[PDB]
Amino acid sequence: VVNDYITDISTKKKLMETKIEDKKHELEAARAELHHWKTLKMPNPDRAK
Amino acid sequence: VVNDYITDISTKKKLMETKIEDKKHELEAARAELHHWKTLKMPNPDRAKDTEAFRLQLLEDGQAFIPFYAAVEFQDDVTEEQKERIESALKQTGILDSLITENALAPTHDRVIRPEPQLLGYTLADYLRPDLEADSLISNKLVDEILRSISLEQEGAGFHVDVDGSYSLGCLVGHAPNEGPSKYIGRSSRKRYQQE
Amino acid sequence: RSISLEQEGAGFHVDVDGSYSLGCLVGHAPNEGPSKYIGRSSRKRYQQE
Repeated sequence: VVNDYITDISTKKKLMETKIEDKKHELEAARAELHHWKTLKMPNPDRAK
Repeated sequence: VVNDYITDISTKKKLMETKIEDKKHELEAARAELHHWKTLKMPNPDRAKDTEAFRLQLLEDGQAFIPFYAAVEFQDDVTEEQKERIESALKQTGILDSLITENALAPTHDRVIRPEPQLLGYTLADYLRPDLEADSLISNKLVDEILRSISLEQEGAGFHVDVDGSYSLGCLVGHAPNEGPSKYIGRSSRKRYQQE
Repeated sequence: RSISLEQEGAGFHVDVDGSYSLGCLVGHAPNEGPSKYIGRSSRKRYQQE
């Protein structure tokens, strides 16, 4: 019984680590956007490369 | 030791079950996209939500309207490259998705063409032919005149869309970039996007 | 001064309400929110928002 419980807790811990990585990357994308607006020289209308 | 080993193995088993459930979800999403593409009547160029709202309003009210790309087709001898250039220029000008209406409609959040044949210089009528559908309320002659209304040469602040990728409307000159091959003008081109 | 805001016959113009006639074409613009591209105030509002 104790090992069933500890297995469950380990599984949820692993999922928490994975979602921590996910949130780190989402917040890094938000950081990149915030930096871009901080470093905004001017607004760019729709364009092609 | 045996219990610790089995504990770790069971943890990895549960983790793999989570992974397999997620991949089943992704497979279902892919299948949903396949269904959406199968059921779709016809692909459309880029649009704003206001345009879709206006055209739903037109359906509600009952305006005789059709988008340009659905009502036109290239003549066979106009090679695919010229098809791409013309379609790109029309897309930049916004006429590729503009509405041809039997009534002199004034659009709301949309573009409408009207018959004003620019008989001086060449016109898109030289390169394009109508492709109206079975239940189209638009007249073929209207589409032909509108094709004549799209000049291939500019006069002052004139409106023109050349086959070489150059276009203009106003005291201005414009050139189109690459945005993919022709995919909306012509029957085969529309089929190409859905096949992709 | 070259750009007119009233119909030049089968020509080029952009009305005050946002409607426009372009050669044989007549159009009307969609929602785009407060000005963001035109003017220093608009660019600053864009950046800060």
